[PDB]
Amino acid sequence: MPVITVNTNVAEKSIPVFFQAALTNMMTKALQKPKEVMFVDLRSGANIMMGGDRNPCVFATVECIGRLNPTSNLAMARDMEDMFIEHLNVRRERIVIRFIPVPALFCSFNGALHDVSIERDEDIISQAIAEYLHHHHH
Amino acid sequence: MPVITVNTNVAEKSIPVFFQAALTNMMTKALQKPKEVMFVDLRSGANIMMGGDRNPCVFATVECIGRLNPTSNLAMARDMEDMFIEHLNVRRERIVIRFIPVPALFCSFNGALHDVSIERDEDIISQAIAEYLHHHHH
Amino acid sequence: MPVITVNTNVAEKSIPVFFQAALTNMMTKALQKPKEVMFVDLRSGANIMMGGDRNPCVFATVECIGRLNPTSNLAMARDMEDMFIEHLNVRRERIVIRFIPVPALFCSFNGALHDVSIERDEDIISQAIAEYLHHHHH
Ligand SMILES: [Cl-]
Repeated sequence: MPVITVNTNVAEKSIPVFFQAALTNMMTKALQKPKEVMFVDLRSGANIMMGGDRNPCVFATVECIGRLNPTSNLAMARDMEDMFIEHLNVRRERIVIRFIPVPALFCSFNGALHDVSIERDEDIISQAIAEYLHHHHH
Repeated sequence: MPVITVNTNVAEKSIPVFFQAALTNMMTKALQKPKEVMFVDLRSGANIMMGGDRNPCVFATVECIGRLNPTSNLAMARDMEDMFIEHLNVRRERIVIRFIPVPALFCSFNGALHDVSIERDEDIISQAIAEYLHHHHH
Repeated sequence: MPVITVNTNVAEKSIPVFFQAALTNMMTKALQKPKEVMFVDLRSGANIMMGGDRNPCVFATVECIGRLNPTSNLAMARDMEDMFIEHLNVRRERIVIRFIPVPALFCSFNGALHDVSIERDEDIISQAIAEYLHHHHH
């Protein structure tokens, strides 16, 4: 699924040419999905304002089929936040990320819908079961 | 309701001047709603990347009050996809469309909310019943 | 939470320099949240078309943690609408606002998630109870 969208007022000319590629590789591992279907939409130098002022501020969204829940959400947000403060030089008291759960049958990749089984993170549970066996009875 | 949003890295200068009007008329019929309330937001030459590369790639969204479900979703996605490959010259293994169901009482067109009855596709069922009668007992 | 996003084809050069600050202060009071965490993303001179024509048209979204419901939604929409007609010189039969309810544990502000209690508007009920007592038994 994944679609990481970053709206910031930070001007593109102040953005490391390798930011979208770093974020791409970070969220590919984070959401445990193929790198081939990971979008990163940078909206740099956006006419965005937060709190009525115009400092380094960011509003990011993560669209994902499954993977998203309170425990993982917070983890990802922290990582995205840390990656914004250091590379976009924003703040952390000026960053809001919204995680958007996407129904599998409401999302069309390559002339087909998604598997509802992945929306229920069933591929991870089955990995959980696999790794269990290995180092719980070889 | 309808709001078709297309984020592509394809430069506006390579976009048929009649693309937004074609897509507009396609999705007006598809979602069975007035053409007057159909938005098409083209975000051409967007700083969007998919898979860490920068080929012809697309992330479209369809915001609709009702109409949206697994069977119609897939149909629309296919049509939108076909309309992107030929007019935006993207790919099909580089297109992801997200269908977003919109609550009728969470969407304000012209100083009023929407009818919850349309969110439940009750105008189509009633059309279904009408056409039934016609060619099932004149 | 709040994130007010305005996509209009109205050119930035025709937008009062104080529009985003007016809308910011309006929706800060409306959604009863700190002004510090209110985003306004203006997408002026957007390649957006509605009805297949290119008049003054607007598609706004309100992302909020709680606050949003049929009675308040309509109120806000009316106010936003009135603020678009007069300052963006759009129409009112050319404005659609979508209110998006945001799960508190699916939204990360400043290295933490949001309080689920605010998503249930429990801070307002408690204010309701407080003010009740005052002018119902001093
Ligand atoms: Cl959404």
